[PDB]
Amino acid sequence: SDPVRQYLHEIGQV
Amino acid sequence: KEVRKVRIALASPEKIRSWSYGEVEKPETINYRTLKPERDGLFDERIFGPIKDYECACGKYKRQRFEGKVCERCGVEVTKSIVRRYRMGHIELATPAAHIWFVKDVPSKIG
Amino acid sequence: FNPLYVMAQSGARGNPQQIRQLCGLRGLMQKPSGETFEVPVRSSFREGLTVLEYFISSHGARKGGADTALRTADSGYLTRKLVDVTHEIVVREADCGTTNYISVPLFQPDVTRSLRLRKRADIEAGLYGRVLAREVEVLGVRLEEGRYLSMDDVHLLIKAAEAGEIQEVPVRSPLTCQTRYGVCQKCYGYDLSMARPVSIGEAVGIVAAQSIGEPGTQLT
Amino acid sequence: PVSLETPIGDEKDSFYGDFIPDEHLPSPVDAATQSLLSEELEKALSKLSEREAMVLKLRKGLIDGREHTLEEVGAFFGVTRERIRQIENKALRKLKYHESRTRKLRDFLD
Amino acid sequence: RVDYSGRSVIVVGPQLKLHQCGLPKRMALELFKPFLLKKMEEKGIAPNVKAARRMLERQRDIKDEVWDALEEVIHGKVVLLNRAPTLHRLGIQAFQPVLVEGQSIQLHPLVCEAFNADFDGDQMAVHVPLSSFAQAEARIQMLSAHNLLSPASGEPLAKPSRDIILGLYY
Amino acid sequence: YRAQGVKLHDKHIEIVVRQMMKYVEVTDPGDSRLLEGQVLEKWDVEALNERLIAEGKTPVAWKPLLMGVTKSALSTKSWLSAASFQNTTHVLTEAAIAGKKDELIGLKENVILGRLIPAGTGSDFVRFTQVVDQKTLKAIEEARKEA
Amino acid sequence: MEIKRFGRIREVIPLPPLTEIQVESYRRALQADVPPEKRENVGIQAAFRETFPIEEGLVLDFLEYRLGEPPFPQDECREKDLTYQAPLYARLQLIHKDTGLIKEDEVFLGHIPLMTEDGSFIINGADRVIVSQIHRSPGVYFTPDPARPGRYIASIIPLPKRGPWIDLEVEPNGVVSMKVNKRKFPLVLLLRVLGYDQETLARELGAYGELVQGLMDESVFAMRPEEALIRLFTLLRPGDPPKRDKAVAYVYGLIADPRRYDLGEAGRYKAEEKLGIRLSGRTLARFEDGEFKDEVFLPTLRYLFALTAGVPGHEVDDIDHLGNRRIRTVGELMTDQFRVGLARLARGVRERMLMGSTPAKLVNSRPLEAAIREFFSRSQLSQFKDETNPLSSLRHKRRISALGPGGLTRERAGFDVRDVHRTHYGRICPVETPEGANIGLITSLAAYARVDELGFIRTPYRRVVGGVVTDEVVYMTATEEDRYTIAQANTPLEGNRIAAERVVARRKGEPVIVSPEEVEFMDVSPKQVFSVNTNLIPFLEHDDANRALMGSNMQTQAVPLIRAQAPVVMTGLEERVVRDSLAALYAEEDGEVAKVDGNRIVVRYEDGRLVEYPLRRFYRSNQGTALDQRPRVVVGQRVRKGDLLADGPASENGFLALGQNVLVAIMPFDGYNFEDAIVISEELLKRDFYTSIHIERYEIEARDTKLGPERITRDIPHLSEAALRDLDEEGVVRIGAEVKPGDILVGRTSFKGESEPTPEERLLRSIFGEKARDVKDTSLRVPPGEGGIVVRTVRLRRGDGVELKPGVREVVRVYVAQKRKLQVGDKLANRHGNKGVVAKILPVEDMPHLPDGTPVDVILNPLGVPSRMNLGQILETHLGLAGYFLGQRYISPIFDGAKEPEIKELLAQAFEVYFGKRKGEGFGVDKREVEVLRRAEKLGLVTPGKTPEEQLKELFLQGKVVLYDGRTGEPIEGPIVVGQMFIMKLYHMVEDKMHARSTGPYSLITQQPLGGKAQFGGQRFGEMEVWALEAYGAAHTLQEMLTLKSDDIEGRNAAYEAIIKGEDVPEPSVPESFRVLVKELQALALDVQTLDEKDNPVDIFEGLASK
Amino acid sequence: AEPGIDKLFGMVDSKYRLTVVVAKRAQQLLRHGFKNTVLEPEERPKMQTLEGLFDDPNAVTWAMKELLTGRLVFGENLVPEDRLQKEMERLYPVER
DNA sequence: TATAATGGGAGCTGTCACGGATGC
DNA sequence: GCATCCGTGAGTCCAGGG
Ligand SMILES: [Mg+2]
Ligand SMILES: [Mg+2]
Ligand SMILES: [Mg+2]
Ligand SMILES: [Zn+2]
Ligand SMILES: [Zn+2]
Repeated sequence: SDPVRQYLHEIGQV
Repeated sequence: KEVRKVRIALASPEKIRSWSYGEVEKPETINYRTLKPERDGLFDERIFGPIKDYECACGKYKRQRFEGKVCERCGVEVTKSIVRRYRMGHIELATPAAHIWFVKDVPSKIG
Repeated sequence: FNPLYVMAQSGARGNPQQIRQLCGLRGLMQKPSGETFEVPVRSSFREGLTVLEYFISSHGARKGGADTALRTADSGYLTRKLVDVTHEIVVREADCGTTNYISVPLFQPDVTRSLRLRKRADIEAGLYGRVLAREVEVLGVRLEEGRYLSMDDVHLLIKAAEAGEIQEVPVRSPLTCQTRYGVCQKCYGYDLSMARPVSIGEAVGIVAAQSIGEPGTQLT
Repeated sequence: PVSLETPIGDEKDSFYGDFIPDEHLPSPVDAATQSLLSEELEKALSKLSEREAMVLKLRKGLIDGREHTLEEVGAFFGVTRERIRQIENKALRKLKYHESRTRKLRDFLD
Repeated sequence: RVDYSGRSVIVVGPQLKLHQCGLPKRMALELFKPFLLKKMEEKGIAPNVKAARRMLERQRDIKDEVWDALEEVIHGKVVLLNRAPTLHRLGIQAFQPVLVEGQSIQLHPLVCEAFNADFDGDQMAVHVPLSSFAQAEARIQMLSAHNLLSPASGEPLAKPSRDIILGLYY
Repeated sequence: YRAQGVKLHDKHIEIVVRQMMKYVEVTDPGDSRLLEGQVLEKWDVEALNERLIAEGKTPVAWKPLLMGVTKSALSTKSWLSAASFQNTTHVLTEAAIAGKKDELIGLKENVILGRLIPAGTGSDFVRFTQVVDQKTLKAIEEARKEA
Repeated sequence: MEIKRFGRIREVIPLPPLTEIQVESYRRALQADVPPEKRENVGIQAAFRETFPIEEGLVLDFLEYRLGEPPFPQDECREKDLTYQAPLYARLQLIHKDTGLIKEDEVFLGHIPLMTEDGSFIINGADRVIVSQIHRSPGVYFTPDPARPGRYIASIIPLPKRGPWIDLEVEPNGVVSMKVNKRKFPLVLLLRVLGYDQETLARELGAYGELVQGLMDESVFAMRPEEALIRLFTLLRPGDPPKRDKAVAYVYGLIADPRRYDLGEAGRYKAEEKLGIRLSGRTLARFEDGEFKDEVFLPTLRYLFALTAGVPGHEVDDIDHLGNRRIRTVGELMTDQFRVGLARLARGVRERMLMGSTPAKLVNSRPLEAAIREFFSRSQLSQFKDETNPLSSLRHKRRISALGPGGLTRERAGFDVRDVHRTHYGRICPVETPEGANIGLITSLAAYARVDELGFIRTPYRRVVGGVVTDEVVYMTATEEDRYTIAQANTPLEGNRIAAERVVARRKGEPVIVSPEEVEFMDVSPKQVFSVNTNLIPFLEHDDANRALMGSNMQTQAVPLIRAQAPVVMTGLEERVVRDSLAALYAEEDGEVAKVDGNRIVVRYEDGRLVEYPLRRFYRSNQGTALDQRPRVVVGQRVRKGDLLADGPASENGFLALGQNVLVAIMPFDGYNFEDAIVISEELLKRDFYTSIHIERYEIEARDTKLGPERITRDIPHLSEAALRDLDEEGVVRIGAEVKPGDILVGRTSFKGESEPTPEERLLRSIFGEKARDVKDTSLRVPPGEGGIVVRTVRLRRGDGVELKPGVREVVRVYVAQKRKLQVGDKLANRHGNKGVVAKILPVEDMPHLPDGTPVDVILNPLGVPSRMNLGQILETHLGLAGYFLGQRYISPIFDGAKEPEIKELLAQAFEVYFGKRKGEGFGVDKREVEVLRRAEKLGLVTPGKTPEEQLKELFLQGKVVLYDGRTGEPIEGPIVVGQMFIMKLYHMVEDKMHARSTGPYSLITQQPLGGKAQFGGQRFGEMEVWALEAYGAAHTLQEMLTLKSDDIEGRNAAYEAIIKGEDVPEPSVPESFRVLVKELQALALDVQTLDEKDNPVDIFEGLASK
Repeated sequence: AEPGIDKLFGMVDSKYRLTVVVAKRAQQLLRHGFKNTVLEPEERPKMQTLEGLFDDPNAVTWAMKELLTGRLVFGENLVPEDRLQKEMERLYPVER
């Protein structure tokens, strides 16, 4: 829904 | 002839490219000093047509005797300026993108 | 020959409730909930209201103003919708050739005790200008198939109904017309503007939508 | 730049763009004035001979859009550049004489 | 939005005939301008179209025989009057304009009910049908005096009311 | 309307109500390409059923439908008319997928194109009429009679 | 002349300061007079205290602020299109926590607009009013669930944009949900986070039966506050990492952070009164000693369960009661935008605190300045001030809107918010509201009403102790009013004792008959029920409310006249309106007049000081009506404090003068007053009645171009000497010139755009041998239908204390005045809602006239009265007839005024004056008078057998007279009502509205005619106009409207040419806007193809778009 | 009302046909400068200027008054359009 | 061009009928 | 299938705009 929430999640993966 | 019907259909990528007179490659509009259109951007006479009737961008051709001539120095067809209302351009996407009408208008036609 | 009386009686201005408020009494008034308040204003406008009578009057005047305001937009919206369903309907030919029709009744059930004659205006709005779909013989008068009912023909049919000779009148109607994309001249009947058969080419759907929408602001 | 779709006022009634006139396309008045001009010039030109009317038209660009040089109009009519200059000048002399006589082109000059 | 069109405050005209309206001179000059330019050339009032146009441009340049020329321009022609909201077709009706001094449109009493117009400040728009065809449609089909019965009910719609009834009753 | 003293002729309401009953729903496709539950125009399913009866085939069983005025306007055949009304993107989406041809039958479609409307003086029933004076007509008749 | 006044109610108190709702609210917000250390934590001070300190290390803290003097006074701000404002400074100090270093400075924050004396603002030259907003008060509410009949919703509501709306509900499964930001979760969880145990919840709630059981969840009580808190942060922020300090921060910012949640003082007080608790601050919970502590939630749940069960003392709330709706005044509205600007400023501060190596360096004021400017220019409560007349301005400052930021959206507002609630009494006028779709959403403060410190509207009542009415008056909210039995102000008093056995009163709005013993309070005056405008309608008690509303509203639109008069029948409020609106100058103290001028008055006061008062003369209002003050004293005159020194606009000797008193006949007249049209006499023009002065402003700029500079000059190419006759040396029209449509006001030349002349132009130049000039005429000309006398020029050129926006070298403004005589199509009205357009101006010899030869002034139709039911205008006329012959005026207060018998006495006296004059001058009764008496006898209006004189007198006491038709000399066949009436000329003048176009400018994209008289626009032929043409079958007329007359480019050109040649118009082609539609669909990836009957494409673009 | 409007409506099967006939006739009179009129000199519609009485310039007024004489013929497919145009140019030459 | 620096802020409130989409 | 819970687009005309 929120593209920066999504991107912060993807980044918290690594 | 005479108009009797009006059809509406999906336009294919190839149909869209056939409409286009040029790809718009730069997000520029007009030059901040000359107030003339920047090359390969959203107002380019090279793509969308001349701003003045029967006159290329640089000035080498300025009469209706040349008609359909594409000037060699600037690249601008010599026709009526009215064509800046009619000539499409296009943006070639690096990756395909969905047309939201076919996504969000429920139920989704793609879905 | 009193001014208020002559204006009301002649139809020039004024109705009996407005006159009554002038010379009789203002009357009962509603609360903001819409329920009527127990005590009425007993003075007329000539005598003059009190502060409290005037304040309580406010609630109903404001409800009616807000009514009027909201209803002019609702009416216009309705008219737009009606124009959009009907705009293509046009008188496209003289006669579609249908044998179908409708029957307009002259009587309606009461207390369900019996049948009684419908009101005159209701019969006129159902029959005036219509084309007879079948021969009718009443009071020794032949009303032939294919005839446009004039207003005198309507009154004749009402008399026949009072004398017992007829209960329903078969009539060509847009409901039963078989013209594609429109209506025919027989099935539509008379151009009420002109008291004569409708001309082929009349934009009869637009006229219907406007006829229905234009009094919308009067519906309370 | 400011947006053409900037709201003017409280409602969504109107936008700044609504008030911007097209200055580019000729008005119906301007188009008709240009047309009456072309027709009056052709009328006044028909009072000259075919050659002086034609020389004026080639030299002013009223034919193919461009004004030819004296050498080109001369080579076209088979005649010296001086000769074509002299027949242009007598064509103008005739136009001016008629125009002073009838005052039929004055109002187009602004 | 549309050319050859105007609006103004409306005022009752009792002396009008049913097929007439009162149209202010200055509005009529602007609404009919090309016709007037032509007709002025057709007389000596200006050599040509463009002289005539410059003449009408300034108000203190406007002569007198121009009003006479205008009167010949509108002869037998009709304008369309419109009062919004246009709820049924009789919100638009055709009228032969009579030129008046003043800046108000003069409206005939018997068409007020159909326009739902009265004179507590209403305004109306006016429009010029241009071609022979539009003008013929307006004079045959849309003339006030050819539209007397309601298309909704068949009953008279142009009909006595208020003072007219009051005097006849009296 | 009667309650308010408004006299309104029934046939206007009947015109509208006829448009509300325009559509039907298929109950059995018969020998047709149609589907069960498909909604289409009563006119069209009747034309198809007579084409199938003339062809000796089984006709399509269908039930009548009632639509409100809004839905009936949106369901109309002409995509220019429906898209000018409401739900523009939905209308245009389905018309584009189907490749719809608007035949310019009604009034809205022709108004949008700036065409002469098929009503009144634009009706095909009257617009081809000719006028000629007695003298000119007689002269044309002499011209004909020579050849 | 003599003023006789009626009525027996003596008002204990005068009206309060009628603009205090503006003035006091803004003074409270700015605290400009208060020494900094004494300020309260309210207004912009409170904004500062919420923003600062700014932490994270570095800290930037607030000490105090200061407001300096305005750089320009008010008139200069109007003249130069400036904002009247004061510089804002703040003293700030930067502390580094570890170093201990402290840097302190006074930083400049921009400017704050100042309120003028009358309560308005000057934003970029134009006067503006911030209109107060009405909204639901913050607090705790309980309302019926519209779905489940026995269940109730609880609603916790903070100040707007100061927290979320929280709802509690009892779910059909019995668990009590909480909804915030549209998230239905079980409340038990939050209760646990607060620190509540099942023991405390059992002992505190079990009384209400099984309800408490839907609250008991063991999986919740089995978790400590930390685990519940993390659980809530997860089900509130899906995907956000459930970090502990992040969950604390979020819930604290949601429920406990005063800088983010605020019930306001009003929401605090009402939540406390409703729930019967005490609040520490203004938030739902606190963070104390590392844990959350409840304030509101458990009391709210307690109440909700008690209401659901049925236990007494628990009731649902009426959300439209004026104890639950409050007023946000200008001070609060502005403070909120100030708080937003300060929040953005603080974000910039924290940003520069990260990136950097001083308070000034850290502070960028721009966001703050942007927010204030945004409030004062583009807000819906920031309104162009209406100053048509001075009452207009006063009324504008007292308006109340339910719209605006944080309010209602029209087209959605239901019937409830628009209703007049019982509690509006004495608070909000019940008649004065708009007639369009905004009806009931914009309102006016009642004359005696006051907005209290919390924002609730209070009205005054007198105390009654054992039947005695005291002079103690008490201002109450509607909640307090509901406690008492309150008597009506017309209750008969003998001295101070209620002299009646039965008393009309109200209990909670309900009318009730009551003994004197039971009376606790009594209204101050009928005046307190109505707005100021409604309080100016005499005989209001005889006017149906619907037309009273119109008379109210139209007083706002009255034009100030050059010979304005106060009404002959007044209500007694006219002087106070002139006073409170600053529509006049008054003496400051006792004194003597030393100098008197058209321009100024010098007064010598008792102190010996010599005070000079400049008079504003022919100034331009926001609406172009004329603001000028005229002296009403003379040299040597002795003045006491408060005496009138000068009349402003619509002021006659200090009385509100909104129109003229004219002699009126009520009768039909030949169709010319049909359907509310009005007939008037040419006499009115002859004596400049209804003449008004209007001033228009025109403006022109000369700027630098890339093509060379625009110049304001007299040397304009191709113009005659006649065209330049009245242009000054520099090319500006001279003061006093008469300018008509077409005439130049400011000459200007612009360099031409680079163009190769068309060959026709080359040839025409050669024929006349004239070099085309290099500049063209771009002058400012008087537009169509305008003109007048030039009365001022202003000339601001760069290089001169003058600096303009970049690239403009000079601005010129020309002021033009017109005297506007009444004309056909102008709108007249009276205070009872009778309104009409002038349809006919008759010469005097055509006017109906009295036997003594006096013609009447205006003829109003009787058909306008019966269905309108506004009989006040008839009584006014009757009393006007009396006043006409007695040379007197009257004050008839509303609901306390002249009654028919007293009017009849006055008409008997006036008759003696009107008729005994004749009987003395040597004349008897006329034959025509005898014919009219014969008819009157048959109408029942006169007693048969009495003499001519006695019957004429009976008619006169009915307010009727014999009247002669000026065209015939024959009498009107019945006697006619004649009298003086107060009639205003409204600001709807046909001079401003008439407009026509043949051709003109077209729009850029659509190529359709522009809209608007100033753009020389065309009329909209909309969807419904099209339907009308379709229904007539007028196919070609319609096709013209859609093509040749709008956006068919070749069609419009060719039709113009054909007409000017006398040919017929050509056949239309495609409108341009359909081409635009096709291209806009092609951009949507749709291929829209015009086919022919063989299904082959047809190109509507004539090849110009195909490669 | 237009003079004779009730008879004009009597002549046609559809009111819109009268408007088509009237408009086409008006265009024909304008095209040929009124030389093709079926009116006799005393039947010509007149307009009162200040100078005196002259021909009414309005071709729709003319066309209606001509229709009312029975001297016009109207209907569909009377003559091919180009033959009609060319014969009217022959009988009544257009101004140049 | 090199000390080291590693997951964001904003919300926001008095409508309504209706077609399609999710839980029972 | 049968209800509920959602999104979404809609709301007379003109005028001027600060
Ligand atoms: Mg009105
Ligand atoms: Mg209003
Ligand atoms: Mg408004
Ligand atoms: Zn080039
Ligand atoms: Zn049929």
